[PDB]
Amino acid sequence: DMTWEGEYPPSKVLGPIMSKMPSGLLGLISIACAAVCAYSIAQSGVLQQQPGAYENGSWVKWYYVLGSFGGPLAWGTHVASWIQRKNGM
Amino acid sequence: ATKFPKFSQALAQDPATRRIWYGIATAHDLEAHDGMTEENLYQKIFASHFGHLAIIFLWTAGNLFHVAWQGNFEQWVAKPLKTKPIAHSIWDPHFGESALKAFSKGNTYPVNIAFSGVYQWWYTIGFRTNQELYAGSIGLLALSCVLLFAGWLHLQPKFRPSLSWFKNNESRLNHHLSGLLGVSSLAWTGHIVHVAIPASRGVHVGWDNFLTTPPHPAGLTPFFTGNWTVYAENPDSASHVYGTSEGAGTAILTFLGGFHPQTQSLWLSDIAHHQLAIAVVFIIAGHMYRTNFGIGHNMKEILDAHRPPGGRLGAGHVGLFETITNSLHMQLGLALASLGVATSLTAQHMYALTPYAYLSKDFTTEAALYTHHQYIAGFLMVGAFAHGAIFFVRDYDPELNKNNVLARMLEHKEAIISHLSWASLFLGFHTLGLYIHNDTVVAFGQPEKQILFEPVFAEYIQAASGKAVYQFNVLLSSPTSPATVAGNQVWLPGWLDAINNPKNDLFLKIGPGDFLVHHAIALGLHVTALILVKGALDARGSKLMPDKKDFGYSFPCDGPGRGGTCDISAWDAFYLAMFWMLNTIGWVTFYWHWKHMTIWGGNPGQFDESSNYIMGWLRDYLWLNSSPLINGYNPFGMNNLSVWSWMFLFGHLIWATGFMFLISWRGYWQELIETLVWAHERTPLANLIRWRDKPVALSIVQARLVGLAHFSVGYILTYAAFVIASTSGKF
Amino acid sequence: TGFEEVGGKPWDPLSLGKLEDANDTFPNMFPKSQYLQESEIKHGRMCMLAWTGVWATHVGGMGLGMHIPGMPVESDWTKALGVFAAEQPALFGAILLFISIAEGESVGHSGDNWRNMSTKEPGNLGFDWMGLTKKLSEEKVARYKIVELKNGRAAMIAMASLFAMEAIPGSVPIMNVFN
Amino acid sequence: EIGGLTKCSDSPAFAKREKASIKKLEQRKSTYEAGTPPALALQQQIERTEARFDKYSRSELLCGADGLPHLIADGRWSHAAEFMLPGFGFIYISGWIGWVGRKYLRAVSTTKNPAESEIIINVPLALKIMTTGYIWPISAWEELVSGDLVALDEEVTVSPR
Amino acid sequence: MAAAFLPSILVPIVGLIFPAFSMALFFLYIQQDDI
Amino acid sequence: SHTVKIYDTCIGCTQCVRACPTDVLEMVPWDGCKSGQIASSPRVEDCVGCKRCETACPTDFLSVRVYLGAETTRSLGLAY
Amino acid sequence: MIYDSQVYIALVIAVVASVLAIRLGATLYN
Amino acid sequence: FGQLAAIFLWISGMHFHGAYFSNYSAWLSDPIGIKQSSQVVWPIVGQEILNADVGGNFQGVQTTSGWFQMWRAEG
Ligand code: CLA
Ligand code: CLA
Ligand code: CLA
Ligand code: CLA
Ligand code: CLA
Repeated sequence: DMTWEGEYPPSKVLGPIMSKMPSGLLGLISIACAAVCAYSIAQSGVLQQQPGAYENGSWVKWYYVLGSFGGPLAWGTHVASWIQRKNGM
Repeated sequence: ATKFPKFSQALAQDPATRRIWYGIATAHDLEAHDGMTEENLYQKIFASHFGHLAIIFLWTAGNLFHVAWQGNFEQWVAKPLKTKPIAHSIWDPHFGESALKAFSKGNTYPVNIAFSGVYQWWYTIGFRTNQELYAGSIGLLALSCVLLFAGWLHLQPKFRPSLSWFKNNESRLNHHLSGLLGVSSLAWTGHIVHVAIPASRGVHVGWDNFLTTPPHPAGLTPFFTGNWTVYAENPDSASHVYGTSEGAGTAILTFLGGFHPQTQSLWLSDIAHHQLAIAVVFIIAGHMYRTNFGIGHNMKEILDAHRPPGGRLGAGHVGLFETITNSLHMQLGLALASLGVATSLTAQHMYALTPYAYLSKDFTTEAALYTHHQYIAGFLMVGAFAHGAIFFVRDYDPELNKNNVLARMLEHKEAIISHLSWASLFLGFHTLGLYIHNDTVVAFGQPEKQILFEPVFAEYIQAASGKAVYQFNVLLSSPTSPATVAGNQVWLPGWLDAINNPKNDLFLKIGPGDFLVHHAIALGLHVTALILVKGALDARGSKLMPDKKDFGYSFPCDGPGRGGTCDISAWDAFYLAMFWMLNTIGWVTFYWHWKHMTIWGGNPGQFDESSNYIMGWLRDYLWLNSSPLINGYNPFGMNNLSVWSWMFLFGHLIWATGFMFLISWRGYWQELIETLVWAHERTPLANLIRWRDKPVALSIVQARLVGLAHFSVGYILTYAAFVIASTSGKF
Repeated sequence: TGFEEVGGKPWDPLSLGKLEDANDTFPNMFPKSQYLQESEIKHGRMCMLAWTGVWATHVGGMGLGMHIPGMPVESDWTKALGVFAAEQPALFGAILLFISIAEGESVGHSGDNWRNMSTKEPGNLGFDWMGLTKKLSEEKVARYKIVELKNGRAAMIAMASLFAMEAIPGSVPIMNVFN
Repeated sequence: EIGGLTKCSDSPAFAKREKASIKKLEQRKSTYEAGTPPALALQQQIERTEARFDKYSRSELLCGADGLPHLIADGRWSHAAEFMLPGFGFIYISGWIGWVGRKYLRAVSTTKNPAESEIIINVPLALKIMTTGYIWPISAWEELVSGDLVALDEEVTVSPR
Repeated sequence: MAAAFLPSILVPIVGLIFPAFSMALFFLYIQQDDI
Repeated sequence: SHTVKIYDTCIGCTQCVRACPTDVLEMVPWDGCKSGQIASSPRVEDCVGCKRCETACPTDFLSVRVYLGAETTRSLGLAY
Repeated sequence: MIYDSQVYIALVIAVVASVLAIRLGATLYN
Repeated sequence: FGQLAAIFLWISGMHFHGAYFSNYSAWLSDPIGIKQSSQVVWPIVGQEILNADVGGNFQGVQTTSGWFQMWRAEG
């Protein structure tokens, strides 16, 4: 079923949604998830060192925690972008 | 089958005493029994898993009952640094009058002094009275009644689960990550927020008042509004008297780091925020797999797709799903391998990051708990490779696993074994060579000629976590690093105070004596792995026995032909690795105890000089600390260490008795029993009596097992008698 | 050919381009010829820029002193990246992101040149952009590939020469006649 | 002073060990008169103890709090004489012994009875082969490339899997 | 101790009488020629 | 009883039969080897399990295999 | 302070657990 | 005869080590204060500490075979 041969897996290993998505759309989503994660890490760094914004864990923001998990989503969408490009989308 | 064992017709018709012996030791090998189907096999394992769960909760109810009835828990919570915790009372008619007063020193009745640490753990989780410990022992006594009913119930014909229910991997992982792990961690966060952290704050919250007493003054509205910083507002002070309201905070979820300064133990608000974060991660992790609702991963599809396109792993992980789902021995071997790591991690982290109040000041309990869990972890690791070896004989299909990652281990098994042979020989040639070098130059009066390698790699890891004594100035021991700046706002002031305090166990100061013993531990790990890996990889066949899988996991030999084939079975490599396991855990717990007994004794420089050579271990650790133990009784009387001195010699005797079954083999003893059978048949008035099973010598595999069990029990009982009486006798 | 300094045949005294098919023990652990050629062109192209960057920012004699007004001022090239990444962080990242996207795109379209499975010839990054494989003849662009290869090897030795002076201060005596 | 240590020329506990070990030898020498062979032997031991402790002082060795020299083997070349320079000397010698033992085995492997030339060594062939080991890193690289070092997998016996 | 008489009753049962009972029953059970 | 199997690599050398101390093995006529005979184990009820027949067998990984199984009075070699 | 009756209640719940263990043990044996 | 040749070589060594490497002459003058020693150690890697201060202006390994007491009994 999900066994494959050759240099690249087929599109169906991406699930039922990303197997139909273009490689350029998955590539641009990946940069968008990487930039949101890099912004969330950098802004949580400056919230840690701000002397009125770190006490009792006030440096933790929900949108920066949720934004930082674009990191593993940027990894996966750029892997998925490569697989759709090798499969001709 | 008639004539016990009922499950084995072959042993049922054995005429000798071998039938009763082999009927006992094969009673739980349910896959080998006569008439066993796969559906009946899982249902018997499920029901006997309910029986094992009931035995655990009966054992826990007994620990709670005997402490509540015969112990001094209420006197221990009043004065924790002066009271000795009572395990249970002694009723022994063989006791003399002076033994009765030797064991009832501070009490009325003779007692055993508990070294399990249940007093420090029950006090930390909120127990204060004997009535609360009793009600806990009743509830676990009724929980194990329910688990005994459920094992009976799930063997009734309408409640026996189908084989497809037992093979539902996706629904079991989803529930066991969520419900078993994550929900229980969320519920344990519910206990220590509601019960344990008020009890450390001087507030009693029990079943009578927990519905009407909120654990936080803000009371659950900052949770639902997302204002979660309210739960970390004011922690306990640095001058908080533990168990009282004086100096006490109200924060329930902090990230303080380090220890409570009085108990030298973890903050309960840190444990609550730990358990709550562990709860969320596991609840999320239980949303991965595809159950009845369409979303989720299929585990056969993940394994079939993970083949690297470079081809360095050949077919990838295809076939591994059906391999694991149909092999209970591969499932058990994976489970024992993680439990062995989890039990080693338990021992290594409980001494160093003390979780329970006043646990680090109980020196004998800390030595008992480390030695307990490291020996448990050794037994689990040997059993993981043993059931990995049973899998290759009994369950491995070479055609289903064709060119995947499992089959390719057998394909290069000579490269794996001969490189484990290299690393074992390299470690042993140079660790023993450096110890003998340091023995020889110290014996000749020149200790400055010692080869003392400084363990700078592990000292770098301490300095990377903030240890300042090695002056490396790298990550957390450097105030300019971004790891130090980002982190000083959170846990790091508590952590840097704890790691740079030289009177706890958090990253103990190490030197060249710690170098040589870690390379002895690495030697013992590598050789024990080598026997076990060669046991699993050669389980199906070698050049000496190419058809070895036809003979099974355990068999005596293949005879004296082809040079001789003693101990060729994969069972026999378990048997040889058990000696190497006990030696390895021996070298580990010897090192932990001597490094702690010199830190607790106030002379840590005695370990730093004498551990570089073997005579320092013999003279300054074994011979020196034996002195309170072997004077447990003497011609001038006895004290309460007399039970450990008896057990010390009791342990030496069982160990040596094991050597008899280990060195003498069968054909000597079968010939000796034949003359005993003659003497009974020719003796009048004993001729009235006859055996119904013919007396024979124990078989070849059986006395290997019997000699190993005597060797292991005498190993454990000798060191348990020594590690307890030396710490109790000194402190 | 490009073998005129080393005779007239390919030069490989350690036989490092034969290690992958010499024995059977380390399967695809050594790169094949397409990865080795692409890494030779890439190391040479980076060294041709890097030696020019040390030469164009050296402020002493014989090395022409260029400077961009607005950049940080540190003529020591062994510390100039640290003062550029701190004072111009958005420009340092936009250069690195461009290098990142170009480096991943250079193998993201082709295959596994480590296993000789790539579909493009090594060195071709699709950056012709001005002629010249269409303009020049077939032997002229083959001559210019040998030129870029040998100028890349010459600047690689030059960057090894600059790496050796900062580590061992008597490695290159010819670099003392220029001051 | 790498891992919180001190140099042995600047640590008093190393100086105290030198003072105590010479004082133990001088107390034994005091029980003999001047020209005796016990006193002449103990005078040589004092000079050898003194030469050993002064050699360790002037030679980059780091001492701990115990006054004993500790070796640093993380790779740094400021302590290269403790492990890496004796380490190059070992690898050259042990690689020599292994290379000429392998070379003698394959040399006599093509004779009529190769096992008798391993219990009864052909000494002129072995002595000739043994002197070729001084360039063993060159000939091991040449045999690795040419294929003479590593056997093919179809030529090596293995067990059932 | 609260019910201090109880060890004087239960320890001879668990130590002497129950092992005498259980070793006798297992001995009878292993000699049965039927099931 | 123990199990004794004859595999078709037997060359009919009769050495396993000569080694057997309890007369398990005998030579029967065969045509799969040039000696015209194969070993056979009709009397496996008397096999003590000594594997003397496996020691005697010259074929590379033996044509006789003894598989130790259910022990009887005769299989255990008991004179009582 | 545990009372006499509290020890006797625990012994009755224990002897019921002994009956349920024999019932589980007899069912596993079948 | 070969075993007798090895025993006679061993006996001849014990009397040569008594004649050259012992304090037997000093022990004869004072058999209470002087320790019997008939083995001397060469000064190599640190092992000259094994030459005990046996008395009689001599340093060697204390030997316990009873050679001095046998030789004095023989005169
Ligand atoms: C509280 C938040 C929450 C949410 C939003 C979900 C959501 C889900 N769960 Mg999860 N569940 C939760 C908590 C939650 N769960 C917890 C704490 C556990 C113990 C770890 C589980 C144990 C669990 C298992 C074992 C499984 C799920 C599955 C699912 C998925 C079902 C898909 C669907 O549409 O089913 C149809 C609808 C239903 C089945 C009705 C129940 C849906 C609710 C949201 C679950 C109940 C949550 C909570 C106990 C109730 C309080 C929350 C709120 C209503 C007040 C869905 C994503 C299934 C899955 O496929 O995962 C991949 C699955 O097998 N959950
Ligand atoms: C949410 C519902 C739920 C819950 C709570 C359970 C709970 C249990 N089931 Mg499961 N089960 C379920 C649903 C559930 N099941 C479903 C839906 C199926 C069918 C698909 C099954 C099929 C099933 C079978 C066939 C069996 C079980 C068994 C069990 C028991 C496991 C043994 C035990 O007690 O240890 C519980 C252990 C803990 C609570 C602590 C965990 C300790 C580990 C070591 C922690 C280590 C991880 C750590 C957090 C992180 C690692 C540390 C790292 C730093 C290294 C446990 C009671 C077994 C049993 O015993 O039955 C009687 C058994 O045989 N279940
Ligand atoms: C103290 C007792 C003892 C010692 C020293 C050994 C030693 C060894 N065991 Mg054994 N073992 C023992 C007890 C012991 N065992 C017991 C009680 C059992 C249960 C029956 C086993 C069961 C067992 C199994 C199942 C295996 C071993 C293996 C080994 C070898 C491990 C590799 C190694 O460390 O090389 C170092 C060598 C030594 C420690 C011994 C020689 C030391 C020499 C004499 C001195 C070295 C100093 C210096 C370097 C020499 C240079 C001088 C000059 C030549 C220049 C090693 C020879 C394994 C193996 O063969 O792995 C390759 C293996 O699989 N053992
Ligand atoms: C406009 C807003 C903005 C701001 C405020 C920043 C700010 C920052 N960026 Mg960001 N970035 C931006 C826009 C911005 N960037 C944009 C538009 C992009 C493209 C999308 C990026 C992409 C980007 C990347 C890829 C990286 C950054 C990084 C950084 C951090 C630089 C810290 C540093 O240089 O220490 C560097 C350390 C020093 C200068 C000290 C060393 C000095 C010694 C003396 C040198 C000694 C020699 C040395 C040992 C030799 C090493 C050689 C070796 C490196 C090859 C800084 C917080 C870096 C970072 O820290 O990420 C985690 C980083 O890697 N940015
Ligand atoms: C480590 C996991 C990993 C994997 C399996 C991949 C896989 C891929 N990358 Mg990605 N990438 C990664 C990490 C990874 N990348 C990282 C850390 C970066 C820098 C942020 C990138 C930046 C990147 C760019 C710009 C591009 C790719 C592209 C690709 C695809 C084609 C091959 C290539 O050119 O990449 C080469 C990637 C590298 C040389 C860097 C990875 C080296 C890692 C660090 C090795 C160590 C792995 C280690 C065992 C575990 C990782 C730990 C983690 C914390 C880093 C392929 C799907 C191309 C693509 O097709 O996108 C659609 C492409 O254009 N990658």
